[PDB]
Amino acid sequence: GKTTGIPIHVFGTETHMTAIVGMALGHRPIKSTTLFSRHTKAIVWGMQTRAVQGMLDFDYVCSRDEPSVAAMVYPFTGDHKQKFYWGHKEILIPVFKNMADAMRKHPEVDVLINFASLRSAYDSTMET
Amino acid sequence: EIGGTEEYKICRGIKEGRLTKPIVCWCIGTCATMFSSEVQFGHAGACANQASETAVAKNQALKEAGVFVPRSFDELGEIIQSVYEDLVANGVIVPAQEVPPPTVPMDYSWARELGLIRKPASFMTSICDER
Amino acid sequence: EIGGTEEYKICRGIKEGRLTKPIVCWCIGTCATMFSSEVQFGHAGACANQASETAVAKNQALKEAGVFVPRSFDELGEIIQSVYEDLVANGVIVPAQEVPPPTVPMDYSWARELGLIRKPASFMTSICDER
Amino acid sequence: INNPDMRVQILKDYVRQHFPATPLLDYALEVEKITTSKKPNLILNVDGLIGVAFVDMLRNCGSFTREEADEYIDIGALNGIFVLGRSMGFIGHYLDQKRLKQGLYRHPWDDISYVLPE
Repeated sequence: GKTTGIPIHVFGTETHMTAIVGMALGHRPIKSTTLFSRHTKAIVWGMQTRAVQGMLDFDYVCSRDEPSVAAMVYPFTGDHKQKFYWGHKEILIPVFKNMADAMRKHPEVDVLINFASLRSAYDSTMET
Repeated sequence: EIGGTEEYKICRGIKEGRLTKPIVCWCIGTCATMFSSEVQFGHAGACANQASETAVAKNQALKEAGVFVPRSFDELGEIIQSVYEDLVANGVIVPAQEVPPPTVPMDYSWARELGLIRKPASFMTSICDER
Repeated sequence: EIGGTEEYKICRGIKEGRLTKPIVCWCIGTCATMFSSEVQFGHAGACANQASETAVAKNQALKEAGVFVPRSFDELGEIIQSVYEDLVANGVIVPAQEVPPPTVPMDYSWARELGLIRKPASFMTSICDER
Repeated sequence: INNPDMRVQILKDYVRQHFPATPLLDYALEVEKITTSKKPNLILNVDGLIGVAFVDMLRNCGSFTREEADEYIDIGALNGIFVLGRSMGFIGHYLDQKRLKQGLYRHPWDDISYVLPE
């Protein structure tokens, strides 16, 4: 806005979503009942390391005893461990090639978060 | 939201006495009424086929059913606060004293982006730039 | 400080009228007077050979010369403020309006030490620790 | 000088106790005496300790002529010691990374200063 000369009025989360509409038209000045617990363990289907870290940080500030992501399922890589953060502590989360093993190794899991594409989402959910 | 009749199951539930807790509801897609032709919105099931499937119709029905419906989305915060304040007043809710949460360190990436920190480059090149 | 006669050149300068600006002075080493034997302090030239080279003697001479000398080091802040306040009052000094200075980022090293930031390790070893 | 390198201690103590003569080590320790009286961390390090002790070994173990001892140092028998020795650590790391199933490394761009011409 500064560099071009074009008048740009920029607002954040502190401004109401539909506040700019008012400004622009010159009207205003410029089954199961409980699904999750503090114990819930989940399997993430897909290589979504950013999402998993997102969860783990929420879990930490929630003062959860353990991380909510138990393991990840990604069919293109072999089985391995992924580095993560539990506060300032680095921790490892297992990644499995086959869902069968993830389920077997992690019986505590009752939730699956599926990040499969619209294509591979039917078959994977069916498999789960 | 506009499209579908799922919102009406709530009216049914209130009338049947299954739903007793205060419900605040607003259905988006009120603009659709003003368009001369059928407009397919962002979501897949955001298409009104019947007259009952419109946001306007749904909002009217819910308001009549006893649901707390605001004038527009702009008044949603207001009506939620209104309901909440009445529930505190009636002792339905007792707000708990706020406890500060565990502290997580800032991600380096972010810190560097907001220019709060400075870290020197260990390397130096001058032949090729792939970035 | 105790040892030397350098401080006396100031008394001379005031008497001669060369030095006109207010001078506040305190000579450290007053304790030395109370010791039964000669004590060589931290500095090389912190040794009183003559009676004139003592902190006590120097402080007396300076005070007589018109220098603003405190009772002990503890009163140094007090006498400095006293002099300053009189200079503001007499319009000798006109304090300039304070301007905020340019901002420098925190060094990464420091930030990490006070645990304000977190940066993930790219490497992982388990065989040897030289740290 | 008051906080020693343990590797130096281990070796220094073996060498002192078993070598018949350690003239070059003695010389080096005298140099250490001088340097540590400038800055206390100017100690005889493990590379210096192995270097001079090895010379003392070749010269005074009685299996080599001076000429032979001198030739071996020159043709870099000492480089052989380090290379052979460190090869164990290096193989150790290789195996470690493989076992740790560690992925491909790419150095981060924020650690590189690109000072190309215009």
